Amino acid sequence: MYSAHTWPIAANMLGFGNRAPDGGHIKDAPAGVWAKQLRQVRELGFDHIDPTDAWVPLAALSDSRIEEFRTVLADEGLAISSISMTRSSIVDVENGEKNLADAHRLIDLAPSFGATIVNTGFMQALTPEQEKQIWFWLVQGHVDDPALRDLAIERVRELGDHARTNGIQLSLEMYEDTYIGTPDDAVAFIKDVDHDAVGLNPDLGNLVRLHRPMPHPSEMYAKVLPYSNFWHIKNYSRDFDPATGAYSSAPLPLKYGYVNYRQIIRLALELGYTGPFCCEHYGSDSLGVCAENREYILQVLTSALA
Amino acid sequence: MYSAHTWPIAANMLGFGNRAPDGGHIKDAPAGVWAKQLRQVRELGFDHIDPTDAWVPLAALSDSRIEEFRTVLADEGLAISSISMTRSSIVDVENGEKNLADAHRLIDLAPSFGATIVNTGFMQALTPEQEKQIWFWLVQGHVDDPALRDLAIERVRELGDHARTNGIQLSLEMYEDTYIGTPDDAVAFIKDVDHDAVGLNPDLGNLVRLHRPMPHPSEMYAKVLPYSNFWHIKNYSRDFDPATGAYSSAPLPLKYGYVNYRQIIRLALELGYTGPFCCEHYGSDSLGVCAENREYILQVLTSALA
Amino acid sequence: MYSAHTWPIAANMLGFGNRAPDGGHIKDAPAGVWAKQLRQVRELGFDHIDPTDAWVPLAALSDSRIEEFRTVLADEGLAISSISMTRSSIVDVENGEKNLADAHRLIDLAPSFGATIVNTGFMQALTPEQEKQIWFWLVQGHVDDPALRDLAIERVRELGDHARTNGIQLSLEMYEDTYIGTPDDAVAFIKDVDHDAVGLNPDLGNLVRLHRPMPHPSEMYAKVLPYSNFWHIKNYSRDFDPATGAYSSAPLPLKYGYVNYRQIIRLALELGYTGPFCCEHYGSDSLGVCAENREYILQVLTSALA
Ligand SMILES: [Mg+2]
Ligand SMILES: [Mg+2]
Ligand SMILES: [Mg+2]
Repeated sequence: MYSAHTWPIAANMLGFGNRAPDGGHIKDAPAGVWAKQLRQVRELGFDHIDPTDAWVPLAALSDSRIEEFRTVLADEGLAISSISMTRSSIVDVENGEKNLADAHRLIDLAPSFGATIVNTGFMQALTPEQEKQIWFWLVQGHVDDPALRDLAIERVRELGDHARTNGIQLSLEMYEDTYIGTPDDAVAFIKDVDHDAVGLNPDLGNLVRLHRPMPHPSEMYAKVLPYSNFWHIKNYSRDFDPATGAYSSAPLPLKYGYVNYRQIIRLALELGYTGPFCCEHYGSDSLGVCAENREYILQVLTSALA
Repeated sequence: MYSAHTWPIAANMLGFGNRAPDGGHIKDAPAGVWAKQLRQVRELGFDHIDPTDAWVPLAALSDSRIEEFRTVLADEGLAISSISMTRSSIVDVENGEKNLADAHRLIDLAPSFGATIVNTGFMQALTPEQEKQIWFWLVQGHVDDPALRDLAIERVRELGDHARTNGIQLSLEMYEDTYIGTPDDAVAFIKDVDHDAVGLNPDLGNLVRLHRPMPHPSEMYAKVLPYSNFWHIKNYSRDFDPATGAYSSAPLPLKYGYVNYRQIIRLALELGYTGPFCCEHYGSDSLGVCAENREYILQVLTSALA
Repeated sequence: MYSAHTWPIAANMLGFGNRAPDGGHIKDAPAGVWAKQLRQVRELGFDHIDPTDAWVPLAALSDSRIEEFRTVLADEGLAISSISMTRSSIVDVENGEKNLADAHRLIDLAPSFGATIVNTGFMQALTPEQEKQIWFWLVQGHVDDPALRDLAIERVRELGDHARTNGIQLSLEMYEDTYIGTPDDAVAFIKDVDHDAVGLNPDLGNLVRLHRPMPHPSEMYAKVLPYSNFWHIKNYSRDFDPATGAYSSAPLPLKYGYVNYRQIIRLALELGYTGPFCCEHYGSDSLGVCAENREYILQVLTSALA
């Protein structure tokens, strides 16, 4: 596997969004604008990023703009270890075929950067009601259509074939209200896919934040880590008040939230986990917390691998 | 403007209160007692303080005691960048005229320390019911009297004239249940004041903590930052449980709470903000969290100004 | 007293539990297994540990296994400053006499390690319903039997006699729903015990986390610190929503929770507190947060003792 100091721990770029400081789309911005965003990430200690598809859209750039991007990525001291598609489901009713095609494009781009994972999930656009809430997860939004599960499996396998040929893997991001929205459902889904270049991304912070019953993360992670090839890793406080029935959660650094990631990262290692990490953190100071989380993971790994 | 390393980031002294370790009033204490309190602040890395009016009452000291204070302030490696009056409203029914007179005294004292802001707000004493709560903001206390708004504007302008003559500015601290207790109300108030030596202090942590509907801080800060000349800067987690209607909040470091202060400080800069900062943090380890917050702001500024 | 840099600040070992990585009991593990657990603690900066009775059971080991343990403790750069029995009440109906005997054994072992405290409390096993909750403290579990208070006092005194003879002291851990589950009850209990080698352990985080009315920690600590000889020191956010009646709490570093431990540690010192500290933190990254808490305490002490 990697050693602690070379294990990729990527900054997820979704917090930058896709608007340029001048008001247009980031896809059209001069490379120097991209460079200043990347610089903020390097300043906080990262070696790796995950550009997502919610920042500079690599699948959409011309080949010459890809090379402009490649130059500033290197100049700013960074590399891409994974590419995570966000709210771009391959079974979106309107855009699923486009999203599938973009996923294939990202599988071809990934090896050129040295990236080893393309990640997809079944989350879709936030609904208007979700956008009004203090956090989007406070109300249910998109719920996967049961009639499209077989299509989802077919398209996952198609992507996995391409990934395998390119020497990389596809990862499937666990997310609420989707085909892979509970530990048992995720396990059954990855077993049904039956593809040696596809694995889970156990982004269980997505579940721990929810105001609904949830098994303890120790139990959930033990189920899904054996099938995991990539890891969006974030934490939340979690609380409940039996007398009222109120739940609460707050995004927090890995060290401070409800999951014990010292125990869980060590468990992952024990279970043979070898995939890259990706620090995500919706809300709060997303980038600043991700940077603390990277340092945290590096200490945990250093101790566990010594 | 300032550079990142010279931008004043003051420790607010209100957490020391006004009781001396021996049991009397801090106003009567030997200068060495003041020195040991100041030393705790310097030990945590600050260059600047804001004494408030809730610690050593500078407006009340004799001139010779002011010089005693000035000596220990320098000896302990600190300087005053702003002076923030607390629960000392210039339209308090009993003490408003005294508070106005004290504000004028502070405007005369400020330049001697190199301070560039005197800050006033419309908060008043906590009520007995507020004092019984886990946090004072859990119940409504003082609510400004509509019949005194014109008097408030008149007295603000009077202070602003004095500030202008002294080469400094007055700032108006946003605080719930006052004339400047919502973004729109604060904007309308500063426009009505119509004075080029008066500005807002967008202490929006005061609002984010409240168990009531509140616009997202991105939206609120965008409205008020164009009018801001000083900044009490603090954060809170913020959560809500739709099924019960319960709200919750907890004081936290800037990096960890609901506001994204990386984005918001950069926005402020983009909007031409140049005033000093003041780290405030009611509850918890107020001084310790303020010290982390200062280091946080310095990193954000360093990156944004590089 | 101690100086800041020699004041013992122990890592509580209960978060390791008593299962060995291979699946058996830690009591049977090779010393090298113990060494790797101890190493994680030293890596995070500790000089001292409190083994508890929930990790390697020192009272149960043979004398030759004690010496095996002693060797790896030294090899890994650590020492024992206190031994805290957990859910091992000396008035447990089934196991009280065994627990009493084990407490005596620990009083004989403690001086050999240089430890100055053996700590006992009246908490008992978590109930099945407690084990199902998001946190055990969300539902009431064991409640002490009033008819056994006199027996408890008798057995405390018996332990205190032994402690005194051995040049150490017994501490009594405050914990909800026990004889010492409120400040007033703890004070009355320690006064009734009337023993100069017994004192309180004011683990008031145990109370601050609870979803019930609670006096402010300033008030509670002022009552119990005069009687305290040892200190399990942890923090929680604490919040309440009057409109719904919902409470919430989350384990957090000392610096970030509801108690102001800068003020409270300084108060302790003022009140003559001289006992060792023990960093405990149930849930979250227990060890990682304890390590930050140790650094925190060392800064507070350094400033207060300078
Ligand atoms: Mg994710
Ligand atoms: Mg303020
Ligand atoms: Mg304890």
